[PDB]
Amino acid sequence: SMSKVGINGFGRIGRLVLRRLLEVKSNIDVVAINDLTSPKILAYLLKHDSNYGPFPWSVDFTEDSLIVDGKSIAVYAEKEAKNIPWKAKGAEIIVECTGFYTSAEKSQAHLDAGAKKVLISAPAGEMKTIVYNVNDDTLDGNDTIVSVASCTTNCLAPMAKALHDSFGIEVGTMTTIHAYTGTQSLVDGPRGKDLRASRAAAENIIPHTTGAAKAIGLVIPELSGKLKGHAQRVPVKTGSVTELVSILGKKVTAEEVNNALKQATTNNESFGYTDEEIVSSDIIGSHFGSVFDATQTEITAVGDLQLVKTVAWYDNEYGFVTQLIRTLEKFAKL
Amino acid sequence: MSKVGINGFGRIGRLVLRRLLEVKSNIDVVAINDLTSPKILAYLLKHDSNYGPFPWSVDFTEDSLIVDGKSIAVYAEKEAKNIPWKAKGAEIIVECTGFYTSAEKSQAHLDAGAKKVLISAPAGEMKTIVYNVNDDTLDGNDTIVSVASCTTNCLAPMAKALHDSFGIEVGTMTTIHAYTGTQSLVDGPRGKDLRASRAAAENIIPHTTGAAKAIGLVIPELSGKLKGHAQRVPVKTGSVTELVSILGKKVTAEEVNNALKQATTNNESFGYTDEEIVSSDIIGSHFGSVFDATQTEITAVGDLQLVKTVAWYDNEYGFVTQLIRTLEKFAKL
Amino acid sequence: ASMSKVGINGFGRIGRLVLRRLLEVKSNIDVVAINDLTSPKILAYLLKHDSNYGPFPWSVDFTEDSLIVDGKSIAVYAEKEAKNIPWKAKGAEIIVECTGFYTSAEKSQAHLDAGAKKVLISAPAGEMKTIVYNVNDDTLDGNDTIVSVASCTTNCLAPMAKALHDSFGIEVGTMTTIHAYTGTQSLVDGPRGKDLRASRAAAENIIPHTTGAAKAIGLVIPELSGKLKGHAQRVPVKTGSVTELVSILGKKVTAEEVNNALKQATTNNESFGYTDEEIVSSDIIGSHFGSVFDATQTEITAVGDLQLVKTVAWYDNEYGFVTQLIRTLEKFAKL
Amino acid sequence: MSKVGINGFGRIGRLVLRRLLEVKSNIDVVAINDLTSPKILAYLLKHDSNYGPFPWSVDFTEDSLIVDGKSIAVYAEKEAKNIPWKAKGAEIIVECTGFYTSAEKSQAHLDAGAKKVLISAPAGEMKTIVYNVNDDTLDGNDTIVSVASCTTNCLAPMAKALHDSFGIEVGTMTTIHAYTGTQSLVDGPRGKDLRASRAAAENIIPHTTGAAKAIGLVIPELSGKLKGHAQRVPVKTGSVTELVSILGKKVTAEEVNNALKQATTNNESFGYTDEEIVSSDIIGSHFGSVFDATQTEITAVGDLQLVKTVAWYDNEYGFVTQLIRTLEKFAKL
Ligand SMILES: NC(=O)c1ccc[n+]([C@@H]2O[C@H](COP(=O)([O-])OP(=O)(O)OC[C@H]3O[C@@H](n4cnc5c(N)ncnc54)[C@H](O)[C@@H]3O)[C@@H](O)[C@H]2O)c1
Ligand SMILES: NC(=O)c1ccc[n+]([C@@H]2O[C@H](COP(=O)([O-])OP(=O)(O)OC[C@H]3O[C@@H](n4cnc5c(N)ncnc54)[C@H](O)[C@@H]3O)[C@@H](O)[C@H]2O)c1
Ligand SMILES: NC(=O)c1ccc[n+]([C@@H]2O[C@H](COP(=O)([O-])OP(=O)(O)OC[C@H]3O[C@@H](n4cnc5c(N)ncnc54)[C@H](O)[C@@H]3O)[C@@H](O)[C@H]2O)c1
Ligand SMILES: NC(=O)c1ccc[n+]([C@@H]2O[C@H](COP(=O)([O-])OP(=O)(O)OC[C@H]3O[C@@H](n4cnc5c(N)ncnc54)[C@H](O)[C@@H]3O)[C@@H](O)[C@H]2O)c1
Repeated sequence: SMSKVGINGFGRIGRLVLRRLLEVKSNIDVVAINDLTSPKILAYLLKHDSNYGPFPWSVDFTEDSLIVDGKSIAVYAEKEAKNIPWKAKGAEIIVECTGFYTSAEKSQAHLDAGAKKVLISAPAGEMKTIVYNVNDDTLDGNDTIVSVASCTTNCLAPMAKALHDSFGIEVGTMTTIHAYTGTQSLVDGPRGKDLRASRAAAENIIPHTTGAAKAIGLVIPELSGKLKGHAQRVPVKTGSVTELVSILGKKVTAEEVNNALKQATTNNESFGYTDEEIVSSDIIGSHFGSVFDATQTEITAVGDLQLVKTVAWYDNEYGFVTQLIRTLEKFAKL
Repeated sequence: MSKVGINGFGRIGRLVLRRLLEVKSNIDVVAINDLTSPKILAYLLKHDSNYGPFPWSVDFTEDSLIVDGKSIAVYAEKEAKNIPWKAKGAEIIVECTGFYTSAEKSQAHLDAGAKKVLISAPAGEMKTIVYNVNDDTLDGNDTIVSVASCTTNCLAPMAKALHDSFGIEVGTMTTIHAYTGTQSLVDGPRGKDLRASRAAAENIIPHTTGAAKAIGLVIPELSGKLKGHAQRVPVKTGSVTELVSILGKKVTAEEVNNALKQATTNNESFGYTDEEIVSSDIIGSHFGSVFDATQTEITAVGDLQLVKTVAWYDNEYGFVTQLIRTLEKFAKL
Repeated sequence: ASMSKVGINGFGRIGRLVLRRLLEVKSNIDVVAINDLTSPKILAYLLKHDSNYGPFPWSVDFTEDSLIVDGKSIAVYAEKEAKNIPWKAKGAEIIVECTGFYTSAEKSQAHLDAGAKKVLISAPAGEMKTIVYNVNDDTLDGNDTIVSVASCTTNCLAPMAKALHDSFGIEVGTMTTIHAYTGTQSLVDGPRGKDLRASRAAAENIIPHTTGAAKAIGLVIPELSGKLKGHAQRVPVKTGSVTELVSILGKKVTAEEVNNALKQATTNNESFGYTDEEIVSSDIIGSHFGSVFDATQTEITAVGDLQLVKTVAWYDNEYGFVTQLIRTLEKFAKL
Repeated sequence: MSKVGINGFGRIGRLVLRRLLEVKSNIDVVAINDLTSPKILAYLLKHDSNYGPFPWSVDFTEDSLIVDGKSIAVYAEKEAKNIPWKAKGAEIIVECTGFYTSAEKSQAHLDAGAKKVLISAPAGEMKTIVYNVNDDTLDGNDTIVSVASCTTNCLAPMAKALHDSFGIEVGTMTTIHAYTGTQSLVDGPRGKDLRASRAAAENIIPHTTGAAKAIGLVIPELSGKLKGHAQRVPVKTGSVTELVSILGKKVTAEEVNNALKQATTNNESFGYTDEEIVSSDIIGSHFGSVFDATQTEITAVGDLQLVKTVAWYDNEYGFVTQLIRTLEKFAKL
């Protein structure tokens, strides 16, 4: 049940994709990587990680490859995906991690370069969009290009699904307090057209737009147009948290909300539970897409009116990557 | 009244003096009580990690600070009752230690010779003032009053404007808030509070606040209608409060923003921006709260509507401007 | 039939990491008691959740008077004064003194009054027997009762200094360590005893800081006694630090010759590592060495006969130092 | 020459304009070249994460900024040779991009119709000026010159003082330096430089710098006598330079301190402190360097002696004060 994989964009997500596949001893063989740099620099960045520490396997490079745990992985440096020589090592499924091919029409260039399927590590417009253990049963053997949405969608979606299923969500808004990422800036300076993105990320609370709630109907069709939200980007290197304020279809207590969620996390490798008073560094390295936090649940009620606040943590790097890999393994088998 | 003692010469305490002198007030700080030496209080007054060098000359002797040429006595009584407020003639005590946060406790200050107490924190069930929301509840008989928390001074003007314009029926707040001294630098015990034990500059840390819970003291019609909490994050000062409300009227973002723009007009306490600011831009603000029209969001499904409004606050210096606005008035009664 | 029962006094950053490392290495040493100033509940929470190293790798539960760690019960006491700790209840023999409040022989001998047999102090503690493992642990003997492992900084500096002095001679030197902030500092600007600089917000400043690592190096390397001075610059990283030594040596060297001597001193040495990779401080986090010499930073400045040599070593001032503490403890326990 | 253009409207570029306005310079900034829209440049000028709100008005058009009411043309030419400096008559270009740090490269601004270039960084073997150390060497016929680095502006006045008083025979420097835009926010490729590829706000990152090696361009008698390097650390601005020297005379610390105190007297570029300051206290400094008497250390064994001296610098605003001093003189020759 092998399938050969190529990684396009060996960055925070792309490097963690290899990390995780070796960690779970996946049957997937990673045979090629495409980025914009030398094998040398990619070896350095794979070996040493500011968030997750030394790579658990050996790493070397040659003039045109990485040698990871004694296995050779070709390195290419093609700016445009249609020029990547994917057939040279039979890379059949591309894990598209650059941020620059987030649509069907743009990821087509990997199929034109000779791959069979593309799994995109970000929202990619109206395409099949999977949160593993929420809607992965919609994957079938005709799918060629799919998205796993954002970290934030993988955090939000299981909480939202559980609340919808148990109580119905009539309307809600989300705020995620999110670690800073590579889309931001180190010192104040231009960052494309987003003004807030131009600002020094480790020195500010920065409001930030995200489509996690807005496009939740790709993942949970029943909640199409029922959710909005945004992010506040904050100075932590990884580890994030998602609050959702909802009007539910039934009146509830906090205990009742927590039981329902506990039930949804039972035998669920994607969605965990805590009643410990954890903080974001405690989620770093999580193997869940989302961890519901029963300690932060809140019911505000006056007469026939009730607001329900529910909160879940996520490691927007490694946690999300575990979800991406669950999805890759199923997408490779169909 | 024109003479002030400060108890607790901390982040708040020191900025009080700074603000008074900034506005050339005719209130004079004549005495300070804390736990340390005038050497160390001078060092900290002069050198501030958040606001840079003090704008006036500072010096010290063994029992005093010398600030812009004027002498301020320094005491170090553990217990407020021992403070000789009488010596230098201190009429009003700005209480900033965090340790006398009630009517009974701040009484010690009157016992030690001062007429009135303004507490820099929530302080139970007393007159609790957000200037430019409910400062006209203050009368000449009042002796001991609160200015609530930073978060209170952020939330109350926003809630006031929305409630007057539209009605708030119910809401929940989250403030994404700068770490403060009640937290820990490294992981280790901080009384009984598990989350306050964790390294503050390396974590997003959920935290209890009763700014929403106790909003009734400031806006009596909203009693029991709001709840909320904080997420404490690694910025040294500058914070932001989000309120999700159910309003008594359907609204657009543009309507919400114009009602707020209007409430902020010629309003010393409560400002407005439609610029794409971030937390560092609020550092040194002269408002208690700055409504950010860029973050307004209306989520509507039929007859159901969630309204998210967002306002920034310098939880240090912004809040202090309010404390000093209230102090200026309280000293005239 | 060697000493096998430990008590930890001060279950803090160092104290909790002592237990962690003992379990990691499958030590035959059993931690039977902990003394701190708090409830089992809070110590359990802190042990389970660590901002720097992540989730405890073993099970953690607690009762009203104990912790249960990997299924093994550990008594918890809360005695502010060491002389009242009831060490004899579970038979604690060696105390790992990690509070910071008992940094002398006079102070720490209170644990002996309290029923323990020996004390190992996780910090410099005046002129008592002071051990950097794999530098001068051969000086430790059966009669040693109270001993120090000096600081994180001493455990970083000493093996570099030892190699250099052995190979070339150190005539004189000055150290600066760029060091993670620690609990002795302040979160926000406010009083912190009488040290002015320690009053300043640690995660928002570069803060000069006095350390005796160099001053007191003679305790560990007798021939360098009074030959070194130094200080620290505390900076906003949570853990991971680096020590620079600038020396006048007794011989003209090249950078290559200094690197090869250092390489050789780090061979078959579990305490002292070597690197020639372009690493940064987060890469030293969780290191099992007390010191890692970095050949990339070596620098020889020479004008005629005047020569200055700068050598640089990383250290994880929490975990890496803890590994050294544990190496010394294991030895201590069997003398 | 009164008319200036800025290439690279970055941290240095923007603070150049801010400082010129602050000292009410007679220099007229007429044009700015960068890579982006006047809208984005306006936003960045208005709101500064390190120094707060811009003290003057800022607006924009599709091709200009309006700053304090004055129009500044905005161009977006990634090759300096195509920047149309002749349009508004920009004569002196303040070259702040990092991409033209050599005579051969900056020559392009002259080809593009300017008369002089002042580079905000080391630029090899050309006239390199640390103001109040070697500005006397600036010559009427110089058309391309350097102000070296931040670090060079810190080190040079301290080295000069020590060398003139005691003779510096050999020495080595380490600067513990705030992170800059040459580093990375998250771990990722940053050219060929491996350490620049690492998350700057989460690491101590050793970094090469020529400030010591190139010192001869500023203090010729010290050519080849110094070496050094930096450690980049998680502060947003404000840095400190340590120098360890063998001097030509035995000294005490008071002696070194006194000598340095004397060098700083009446010196707009080179300050002195004997207060226990930390890095945030240097932010917004108007000196190129502030010598710190509190950190001086003399280590002596027999006849050998090592002297450690230490100076703070605001690598952004402090350095820029030097750039401006140099610019004002350069404009008048
Ligand atoms: N928190 C997170 O970081 C996170 C979470 C979920 C999803 N994502 C998404 O995953 C994707 C990558 O995020 P990241 O944080 O890893 O970003 P990143 O900047 O760390 O990595 C991107 C990598 O792609 C390379 N690259 C850029 N353009 C390229 C091109 N044309 N061809 C080949 N390589 C190219 C870069 O050199 C870099 O190595 C983005 O879509 C992002 O939205 C990120
Ligand atoms: N920092 C904020 O964001 C903020 C905002 C609004 C309100 N407040 C409130 O203002 C008060 C002070 O907060 P802070 O951040 O200034 O705290 P802080 O810890 O900075 O300062 C407290 C000062 O009081 C001193 N102190 C402690 N116990 C004392 C006693 N018994 N007698 C005299 N001095 C004593 C300390 O030495 C210190 O200088 C608190 O009640 C807090 O809730 C803080
Ligand atoms: N980088 C480091 O953190 C480092 C490295 C080397 C050595 N050290 C040394 O190790 C010791 C501990 O450092 P730490 O960083 O773990 O400090 P910490 O403040 O994290 O831990 C101190 C612990 O001891 C407790 N404590 C304080 N006084 C007490 C008493 N009288 N009785 C019982 N418990 C008490 C505290 O509650 C806390 O749990 C200090 O001597 C320090 O110098 C620290
Ligand atoms: N601490 C410091 O930041 C510091 C101190 C002293 C000297 N310097 C030096 O000054 C120079 C600028 O540093 P900075 O920190 O301002 O950098 P920065 O990256 O903040 O600014 C660079 C600016 O130049 C622009 N730019 C890039 N390439 C360009 C091009 N080809 N044409 C036009 N504009 C371009 C960018 O968009 C940006 O606005 C560098 O040479 C640096 O070494 C920096």
